[PDB]
Amino acid sequence: GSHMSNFQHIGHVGWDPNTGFDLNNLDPELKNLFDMCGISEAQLKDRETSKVIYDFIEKTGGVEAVKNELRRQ
Amino acid sequence: GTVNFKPSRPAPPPPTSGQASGASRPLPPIAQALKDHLAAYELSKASE
Repeated sequence: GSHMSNFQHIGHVGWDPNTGFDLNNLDPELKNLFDMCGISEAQLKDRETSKVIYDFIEKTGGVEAVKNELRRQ
Repeated sequence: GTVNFKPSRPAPPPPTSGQASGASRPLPPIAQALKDHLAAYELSKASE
């Protein structure tokens, strides 16, 4: 049906705890940040490794917060 | 035309005043912090 409103401290993101970043719904700002960190598709689809990567994003403030600080370059 | 007071007209922004990024500079420190945060995981795979 509808999506849950709880992502108000996060952002738009194709990530899930079961299979990781869905590269078909994954945002371009996300792929950007991950390539400069040296992350591969194998790691983005690792539900274990992608969780660690995502835990940092929802921490700072979500996809929007990482973008604000990415835009410094 | 000729005016005595209060022209009351809008204006565009000043030419070239909007500077932009372009130089081939290294990664932002938010990305550097994500590298260090993911390293805390990678190191833990080889540690208690």
